[PDB]
Amino acid sequence: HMINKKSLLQNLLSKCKTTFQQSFTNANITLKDEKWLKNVRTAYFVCDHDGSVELAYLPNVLPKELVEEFTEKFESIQTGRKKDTGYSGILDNSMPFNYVTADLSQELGQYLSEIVNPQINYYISKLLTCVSSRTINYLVSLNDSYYALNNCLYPSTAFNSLKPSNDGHRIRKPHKDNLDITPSSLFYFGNFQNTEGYLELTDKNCKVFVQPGDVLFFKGNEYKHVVANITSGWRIGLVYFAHKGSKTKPYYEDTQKNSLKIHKETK
DNA sequence: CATGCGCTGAC
DNA sequence: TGTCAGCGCATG
Ligand SMILES: O=C(O)CCC(=O)C(=O)O
Ligand SMILES: [Mn+2]
Repeated sequence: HMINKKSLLQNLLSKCKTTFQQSFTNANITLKDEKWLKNVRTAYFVCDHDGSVELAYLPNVLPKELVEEFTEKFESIQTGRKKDTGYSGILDNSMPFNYVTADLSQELGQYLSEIVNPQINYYISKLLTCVSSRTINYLVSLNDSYYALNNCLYPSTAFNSLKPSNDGHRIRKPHKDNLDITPSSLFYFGNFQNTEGYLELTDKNCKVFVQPGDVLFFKGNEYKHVVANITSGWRIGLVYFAHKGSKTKPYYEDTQKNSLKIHKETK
């Protein structure tokens, strides 16, 4: 009727250590209803009474060369972009169907889908096979086309470019991601200080200090969250997520406006 | 740079 | 016969 924290953490760390081939020191774990650590600089897990992981933070899982390489390219592409966000894969937003994102054909989407996602997906696989099996079991039940389009288990990738003193960015405003049917997987890039650009869970009073190469697995639909400002550097991050629509709404294999016309005549 | 089409939880 | 801001995406 109640899981003991000591044993569960021993198991999660054991599986993580063998899969990621690195030891996570000073790891901690807390039930979702309990008091959460105010500051997380090390491996961290939260869960419900049943023991399913609703949050997992693994520091520095990505290899240095990989993080550095993707950072230089991201910043290069983003310089030639206006908006501070981008999306690859599919989106159902504001439509009763899943559509291919506009960025996919652009330089950013091409980079994410063809180069980045295939490599990151392996680390997403490492991650889910450790902390949450139900998530990966669910993701593979989706349409074959999504996996092909985004070259990932997640149908959708969000690209967030946060420069200093930008308070207008959607990640700077406390929110839940309410269309999420599963916990998202987050990866960080760029360069910023470890006292800044942290992810704060507002209602849990918990600050996760995230750094390039770190991974964060958590439910955005349940736990309200916000990202702190940076005074220097450049904070770039990738969010792999799945909207409810991906399972429910139909898919016309085209962009938003085109998929809409097709939707009408489909009747 | 404001408006139209369109969805949806949070209130 | 509830309102509305907001991981889209244009058009002028
Ligand atoms: O950047 C982060 O750490 C969180 C971003 C996020 O929650 C989002 O993109 O909706
Ligand atoms: Mn979010």
